Amino acid sequence: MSYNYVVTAQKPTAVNGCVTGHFTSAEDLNLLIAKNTRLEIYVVTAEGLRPVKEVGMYGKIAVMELFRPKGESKDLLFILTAKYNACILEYKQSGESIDIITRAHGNVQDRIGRPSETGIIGIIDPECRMIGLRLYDGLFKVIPLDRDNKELKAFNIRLEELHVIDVKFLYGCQAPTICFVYQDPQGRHVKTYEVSLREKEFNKGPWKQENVEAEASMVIAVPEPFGGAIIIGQESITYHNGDKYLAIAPPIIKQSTIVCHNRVDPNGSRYLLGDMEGRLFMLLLEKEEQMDGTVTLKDLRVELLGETSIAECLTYLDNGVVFVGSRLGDSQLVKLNVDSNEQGSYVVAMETFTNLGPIVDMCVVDLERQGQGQLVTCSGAFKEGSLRIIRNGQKLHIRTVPLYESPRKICYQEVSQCFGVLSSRIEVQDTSGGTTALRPSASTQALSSSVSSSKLFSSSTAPHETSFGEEVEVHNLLIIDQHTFEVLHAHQFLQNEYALSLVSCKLGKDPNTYFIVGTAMVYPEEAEPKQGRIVVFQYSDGKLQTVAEKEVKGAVYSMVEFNGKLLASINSTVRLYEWTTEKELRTECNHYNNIMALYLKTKGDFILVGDLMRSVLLLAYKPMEGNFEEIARDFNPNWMSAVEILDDDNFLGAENAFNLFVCQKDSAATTDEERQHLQEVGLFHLGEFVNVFCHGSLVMQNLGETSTPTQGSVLFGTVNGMIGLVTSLSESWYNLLLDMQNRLNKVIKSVGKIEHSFWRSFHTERKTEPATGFIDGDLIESFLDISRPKMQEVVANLQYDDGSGMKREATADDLIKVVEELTRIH
Amino acid sequence: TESDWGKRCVDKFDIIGIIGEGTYGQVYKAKDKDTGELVALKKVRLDNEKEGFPITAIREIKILRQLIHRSVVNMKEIVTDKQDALDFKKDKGAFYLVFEYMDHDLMGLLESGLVHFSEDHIKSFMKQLMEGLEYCHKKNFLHRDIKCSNILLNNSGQIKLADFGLARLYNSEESRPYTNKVITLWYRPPELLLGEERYTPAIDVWSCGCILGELFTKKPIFQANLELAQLELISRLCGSPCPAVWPDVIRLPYFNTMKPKKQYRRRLREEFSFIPSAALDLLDHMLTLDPSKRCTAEQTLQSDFLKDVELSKMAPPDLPHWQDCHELWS
Amino acid sequence: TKPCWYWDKKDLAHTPSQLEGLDPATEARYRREGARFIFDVGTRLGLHYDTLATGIIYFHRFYMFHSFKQFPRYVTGACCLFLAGKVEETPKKCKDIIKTARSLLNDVQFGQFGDDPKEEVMVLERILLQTIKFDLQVEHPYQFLLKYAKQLKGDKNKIQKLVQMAWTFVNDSLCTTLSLQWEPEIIAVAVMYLAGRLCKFEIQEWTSKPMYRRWWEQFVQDVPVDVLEDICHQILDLYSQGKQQMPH
Repeated sequence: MSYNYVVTAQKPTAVNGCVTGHFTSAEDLNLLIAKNTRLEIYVVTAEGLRPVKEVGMYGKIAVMELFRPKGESKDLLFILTAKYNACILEYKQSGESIDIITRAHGNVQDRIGRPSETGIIGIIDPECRMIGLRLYDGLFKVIPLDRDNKELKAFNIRLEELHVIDVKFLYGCQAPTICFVYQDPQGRHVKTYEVSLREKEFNKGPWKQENVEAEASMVIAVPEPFGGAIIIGQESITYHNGDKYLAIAPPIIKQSTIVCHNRVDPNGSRYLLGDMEGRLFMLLLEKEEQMDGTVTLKDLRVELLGETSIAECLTYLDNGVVFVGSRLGDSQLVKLNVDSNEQGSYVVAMETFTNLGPIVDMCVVDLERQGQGQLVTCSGAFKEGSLRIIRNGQKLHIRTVPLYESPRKICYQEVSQCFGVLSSRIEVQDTSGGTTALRPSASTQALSSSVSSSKLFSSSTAPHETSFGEEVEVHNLLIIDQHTFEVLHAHQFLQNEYALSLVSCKLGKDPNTYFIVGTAMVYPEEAEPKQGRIVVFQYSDGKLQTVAEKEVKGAVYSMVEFNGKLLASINSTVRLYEWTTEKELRTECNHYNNIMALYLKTKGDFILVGDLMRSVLLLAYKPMEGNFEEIARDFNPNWMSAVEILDDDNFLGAENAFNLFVCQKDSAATTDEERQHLQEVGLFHLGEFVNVFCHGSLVMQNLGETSTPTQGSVLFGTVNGMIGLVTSLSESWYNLLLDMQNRLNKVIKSVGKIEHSFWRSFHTERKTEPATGFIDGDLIESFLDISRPKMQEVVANLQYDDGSGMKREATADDLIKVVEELTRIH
Repeated sequence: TESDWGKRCVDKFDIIGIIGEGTYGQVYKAKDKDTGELVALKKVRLDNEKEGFPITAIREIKILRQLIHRSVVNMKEIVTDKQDALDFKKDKGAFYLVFEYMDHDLMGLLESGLVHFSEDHIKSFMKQLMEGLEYCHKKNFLHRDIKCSNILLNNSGQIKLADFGLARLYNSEESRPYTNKVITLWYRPPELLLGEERYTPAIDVWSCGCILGELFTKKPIFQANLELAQLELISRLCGSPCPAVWPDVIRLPYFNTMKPKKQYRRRLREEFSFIPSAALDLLDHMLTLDPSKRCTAEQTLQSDFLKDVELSKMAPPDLPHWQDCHELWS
Repeated sequence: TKPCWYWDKKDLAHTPSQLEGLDPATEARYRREGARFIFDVGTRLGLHYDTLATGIIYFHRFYMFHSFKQFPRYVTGACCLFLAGKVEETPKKCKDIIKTARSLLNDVQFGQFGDDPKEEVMVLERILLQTIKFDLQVEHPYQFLLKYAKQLKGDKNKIQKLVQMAWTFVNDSLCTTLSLQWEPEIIAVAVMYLAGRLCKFEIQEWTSKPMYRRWWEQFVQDVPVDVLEDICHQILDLYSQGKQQMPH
């Protein structure tokens, strides 16, 4: 068996959702921000936001909504986790003591159902009569909000429309009514139903179906003065309400897909709209009052306000202040002005909240020679792309290098006092036949520049027609100085060539240190790339020289230096190249038993291969024979996102389901079959998507640092910006910390009453297993935050083992010391 | 000649790697040195010498040289390790069963989460599986181990049934005592949970119905670790075993012993309301408690869902590709 | 695709055994003894008639490729029965076959099994499988005797007498090389033909074509009387050589 420990070094920073309301008091204006597993509660001021409370939940926050049922003084909070843990929460404050109350809770998972393409949707009736949930295709789940439903019991209503895009409860209806866009073979349509709690079924809806734009994305329930709904698409915005129909199709929005919406005026007069290019619009409802005394919708107008970060959620607060919640870049507070500035913009940034964004890649480097180590991450996407340099100093200090294009891979080259960074920028097919970039960025702002002139694929004869307005990616290798972080050089790769892998190393007997890049020729027609390059660059005297190029028949997904040789994975193949005295790559040996060799790692003559669907394989280079040997494979199938070697026997993997697992050689030489089977001894639901594992630590090492019980250090970066740490334990230390977890879980009160053991259980759509071989260090480190009565309750009847004394009782002061040392690894 | 099996050496294949761990040996991917064809080699280890050549392999050699069907895996030949020269007693070299290499297995594709099935994809998949099963059943052979892992799939959309290690002949006229515990619990029929021991080819049909539902849900339908727990889950959806729906249930050994918590009513049509009507009717008939009322393989092929499916159009599933490695930023 | 398992009578003059100096009479005796050893061992163990026949067919085929002087017959027989049990799903443990083989064989005969009987048998399984070219599925005259008899309608008592007498001749033909000369379908017809002659029955009357005097042609196409007479002659030769007489 294997024993490991996992802690958070940086909590998730990306904003997954945000709502406003009156949650902490019926009087205050609240802003609740949801980061993965984290809920942040703020109070709105005239200066900005006053933080008041933050809680963690044992689940990914999928739904977050505020509502106030009749009889309540203030808003209540509904949250549903991605594992279908539902709960209703209340804020309660007694002087200085703030706590969160679980009013109702339960798990709403169905035994039989197909998870929907557009994900979990949760909405609440305007009269707060019921909670609507769209969890599975063809089913609509209703949790009625009666006071007796403390277990959140619910029923399903058969829904004929299997493929639903979005749904909202409508305002101004005699009965609870849902309006939703759905897709069938005839296109997309908008349709309404009435929801009857008494009959527990749908009844005919207030207005008929209308056919809508093929890419109708979002539904807006317009408030009582207007009523009805607005439908946002790629090209058009339409309003629907019985006999009334409007459509505005301004050319302004066709340029970029609109992803978020918010209501500015409670009466529905004004809405905010944001798009993937960071543009912020105002949607205006022009009123016309008739002599009847009725109010109708006369027309719709869209007005461009300015530019924000690419926002997952918008929420207007008060006055001119808007909170911009960003998942791909830094979040913001911005002020909307009535008068535009001299550039024509109505938007001026107030504050910027650090978001480590998607961490696509990262490396640890001793820039200042401190023996400490700093973490340089490839963070963000598109305009929010950045390099973030992170050091420990009690908070983490983070420096941001704006790139305005997507960073893909990073690798440090000490000889050149610089970093190599792969990046891609979006250009659009223009009337010249070529393409034009939407904005300047790192690859166009380099001091010196170069473009590949390779003739390898120049023969072509394969047609790829271009239509004006289509997007394409342009990939580059950036040379970036380690002190100024100034782009010294940008090399642009071939048209339709993607840069997938990057290493900096010396090869063979060649004393020169090279940047080596593996690429793939990506054409829309192809399912899997069938052409690619391995390119050897030398950065010398401010310019990048092409030293050699090797053509391959696939995508070079991963490369890693192997004892003076170059180890590269091309599609299914894993290949080892030698670097000749003629400065060309020469193939030594191949291994082909893969589906897609996405990831590679090396220790000694051993290789860890990560596959798209076949989990991880352990290869070995046989120098006596000049070839590879298969040592052991993990035959449990998993979809890999990243891998890492912990030691000669233990191997770490990350799943696309937000799970971690550890494989080990079965170390039983009885049969060859036992050795060739990698046994999954560690299983752990992380809750984050791991892109990059990286050996190293951020802690200061003066070497006077006490030797911690934990041995080894692997950092990992995630899509939501979370940075974590994996380290190993002895059997003695694992048992102590595991037994302590079971005690802590009985003592600590969970938000939503979610069982901790459930949360960390390995989870795919198909299976659920109890966690094994992993200590939730974030749980262990919470021992220091529980009250003294609880601490002593935890240590009761707790014994140590395999120590200086075989049996030794623990005190609350003893464990406080142990955990405090465990907090010093990050 | 092509028929003189057991003599050709495994030297004739370049071994690529081990695709899986089997029952009587490890399964290896390999390339034929002469033709270039990719094969899968099932290694047979007789070195144990407990009972010699494993019967599981004998069944697969005996049966798969009889069965010829596009939806039934074909054994190409049997090859051997370099045999010790004229000293058969010391010779402990193994034998390898040569099969056509198939790109994927359904379990691998489903477990990885890298396959999406449309209705038309499910039609092409089910029609091939039922045709393969009908061929086998028409030849009076039982598979007895139908699982997603035993359904191999090429990217073209061709399906083939594979593990015939537990397959045996069925005699209608004469009931024969068989092995009660044959199919894996998740795909095991209710009759065998109660221990019929004299089972019909309908056991294989129930398994294929479980697959039909799993293709629509992407999650296995009846997942339990204990035989009684399985009966409960099946009972909740298909209804509790009772004499009205299964007149002969009272003779089954464990009927009184193994009882569900309640006498649940059948809810299959309600819980699978999202499944198309043509398919839902097939599921109701395939997942019928009474094996004598459970539909046949032929009857599934003469169903509204599958009868008009044309195998010229195989409809490949939406399978693993290159952008599946990259995660979408928006 | 599939191998040829049928030889001509003339070809039996050139088996490995014959060419190592064994005369035709001796090989015939060694085959009867081995077949009957297989029959008796498996009968004591309670084995189905198909299981006995399959082992006997393996045995007969084996010694078309090997010599009786280099492969002791009783070891081969035990090995064939051991494999036959697994092929026909009537498995037995090798130790039980040895136990029964010891009960039925004298001390000299059991000396063939050497110092470790089980090992001598289990080791041979490899050569047996390669020799029979891994073609394990075998059909026997029994199923055709019954398939064809069911299509006869008439006096139940006369037809059952026909079947049992024919069934006995099938059991007796397992000691001969007829298994190596003629497909089982033909054997089943020949034994029906023989029993009819002995019981003075006219089988055509029981067929759907009562005026089709060559009644067997509807069961087995392209079989001349020449063949059925050759087979009948060979079966009755066994009875005449011994002291046993036709069952009647």
